[PDB]
Amino acid sequence: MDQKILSLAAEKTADKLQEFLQTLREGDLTNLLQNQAVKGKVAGALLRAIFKGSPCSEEAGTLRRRKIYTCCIQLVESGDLQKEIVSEIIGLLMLEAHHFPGPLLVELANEFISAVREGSLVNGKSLELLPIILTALATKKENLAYLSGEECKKQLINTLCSGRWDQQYVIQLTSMFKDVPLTAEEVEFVVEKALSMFSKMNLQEIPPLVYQLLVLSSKGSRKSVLEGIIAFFSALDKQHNEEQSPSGELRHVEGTIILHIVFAIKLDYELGRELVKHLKVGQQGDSNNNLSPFSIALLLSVTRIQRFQDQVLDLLKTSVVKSFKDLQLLQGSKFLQNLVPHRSYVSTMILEVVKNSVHSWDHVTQGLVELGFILMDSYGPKKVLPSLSRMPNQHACKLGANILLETFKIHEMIRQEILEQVLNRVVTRASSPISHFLDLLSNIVMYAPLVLQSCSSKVTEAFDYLSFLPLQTVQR
Amino acid sequence: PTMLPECFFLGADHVVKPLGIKLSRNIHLWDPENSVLQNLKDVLEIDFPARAILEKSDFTMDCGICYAYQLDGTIPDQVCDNSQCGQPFHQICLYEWLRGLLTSRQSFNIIFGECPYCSKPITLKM
Amino acid sequence: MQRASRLKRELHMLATEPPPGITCWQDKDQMDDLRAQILGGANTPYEKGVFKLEVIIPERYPFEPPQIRFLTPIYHPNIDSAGRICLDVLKLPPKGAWRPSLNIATVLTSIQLLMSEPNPDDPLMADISSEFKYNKPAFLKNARQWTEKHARQ
Ligand SMILES: [Zn+2]
Ligand SMILES: [Zn+2]
Repeated sequence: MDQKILSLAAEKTADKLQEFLQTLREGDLTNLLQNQAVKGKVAGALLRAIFKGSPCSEEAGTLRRRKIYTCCIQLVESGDLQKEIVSEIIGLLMLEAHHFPGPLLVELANEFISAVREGSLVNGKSLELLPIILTALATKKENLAYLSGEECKKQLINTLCSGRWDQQYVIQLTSMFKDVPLTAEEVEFVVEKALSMFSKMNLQEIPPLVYQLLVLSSKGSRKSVLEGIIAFFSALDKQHNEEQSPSGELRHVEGTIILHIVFAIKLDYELGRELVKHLKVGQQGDSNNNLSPFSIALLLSVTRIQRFQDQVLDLLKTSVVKSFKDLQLLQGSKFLQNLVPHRSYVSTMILEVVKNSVHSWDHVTQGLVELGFILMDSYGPKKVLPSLSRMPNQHACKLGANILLETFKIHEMIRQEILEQVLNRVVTRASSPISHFLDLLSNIVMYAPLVLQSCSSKVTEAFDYLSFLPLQTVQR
Repeated sequence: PTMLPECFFLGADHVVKPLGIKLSRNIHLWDPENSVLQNLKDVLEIDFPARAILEKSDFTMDCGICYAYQLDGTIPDQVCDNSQCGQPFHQICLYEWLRGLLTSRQSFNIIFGECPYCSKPITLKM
Repeated sequence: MQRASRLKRELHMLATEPPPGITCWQDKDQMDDLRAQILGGANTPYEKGVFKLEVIIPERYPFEPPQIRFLTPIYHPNIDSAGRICLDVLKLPPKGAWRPSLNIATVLTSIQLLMSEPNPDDPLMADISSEFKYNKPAFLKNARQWTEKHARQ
């Protein structure tokens, strides 16, 4: 049955192939089924023969093409073929998808819409063709009226977004919007649907989902992706703390999320700016409820980029300062203590972050070290070489101390450098108070000396300055 | 010799964890006048399995990757941070396995990845 | 090396306490490959047949998967004429599910399971798969014919 069509196609088009096409009208289904059963190259040859012998200038071939399109759509998912044949079919269809009018492609769009909504799509590979169809619709100036092809595209995509998706098939849904030419509200509704889909997901599924959400965020749609991820993980960690009132898994997630957000802002020097602008509590100075452990962890994994580093580390500092100012006013006043519910402070946030940092959070510690030392250097006692001036500064250095303490307790690759930094700031200055550093050091050594048999030589060489150092400090 | 020798543990991130925590808060109680074993029994606050099974294979102490003991003299030391697995592994076999794996992300000198038996987070420091 | 580590234990293990209806020895012709024999599972058309298989151990095997083939051919949806095994456990990560917690006995148990329960989702033989999907007795008939023709003495 095939070799006749091969011989008809061997020489010329639409003079004998059409004539034979008007002989065999039905049975293309079973024909293609035995075709894929025996050999798929024959199916490809038939498809080439069909699309050359069924041009769409004449409208009879358009319906043969629509029938065989639906045939391939159903079989490629349901009928488990070989892989190479499937790829070939998809490539051929994506090739010949351009030679159509508006409404035929609109009804193919509605086919796929109803199918992904309700049709248990066995493999979903057919969706690869869909964005080609949306492209052909956008570009085809054969105007419709229900109106332009791009506007019917807007309609169909608004339909799809407002509609329900599959749990399994959101990956591929957003993978399609990956390569489309979209506008602001297009990409907005795409990400909003994929966003609200988060509440019906296993957690091993979220990382590549957010990866693709962000590479699509690259178009214009940056702010809302991060704001939603933030609110999601905020409520998540609150719910997990209330459960405590899969912790290791939850940590493992948050880490790879932040890793992929790092690559993102690495590639986009603006993403971090909106991130910052979204987060900065000092709009005037009042505490926003935007920040969180995970939020902060993201910031500290970010600060190891060369541009935002100092910006972030200033922000966090001033925010902690405000935290403590409002807190000391609260505890100072009954009247306000009557009104406001206690809010998870920045300090305690950081401490819990450190607790979570134990697992695999290597990217965070490098900034935590700097952060603690920065607090201490910034607000260390310098005046004697008052609560409003001193409590913040003291609590600040105290917090830096707690950070470095609980850090040094558990992290085995930033020791020697916590250590030598303390020693460096201690030894040379020899003028400004370092009692804070020293008491810190005392606590450190006391808790866990045996580690310092490994961290040895810095102290042996630190003794070399002992002949030059001042006496009282040497005694301590 | 009775002075504190330099030491560390090999094993699990939940068994080795509180062992060092006791040691940190009892090393100050190290009385070098006693025997070392006697000092340990109170510093660590435990008794040893004093040859309690020594060299008798109950299949407990085995790599699970190479299924061997003393792989090139290398001991099953790396374990799972899991009550249910507690599957101990070598260094080299666990390294080479978590080498090809896609999820296996590499920090400075760390490889993270899933325990082969239980698919739980396991950390390897080279 | 770890190859031989796995191999020396799995040899004695599959010689003494193999899985049920499965046996395996060092292939007396090869001495690097292994000769396995899966006895025809009950409630199958493959009964009255001792299906021989060749088992290849790659050199990095606890890390690689094995490579099995049906030397005694089988009329199966998922096993082709040659005896290939389109099974995830013989495939690497996310494509497949191989890890050293599995081994020769586990994958042979999986193959024995497949011989009783063909996979309609991952077919090497799409036509035998459609036959097993719709026309059960024709598939079972052709499989029992295939068994008594080749697998029987
Ligand atoms: Zn080993
Ligand atoms: Zn485990």
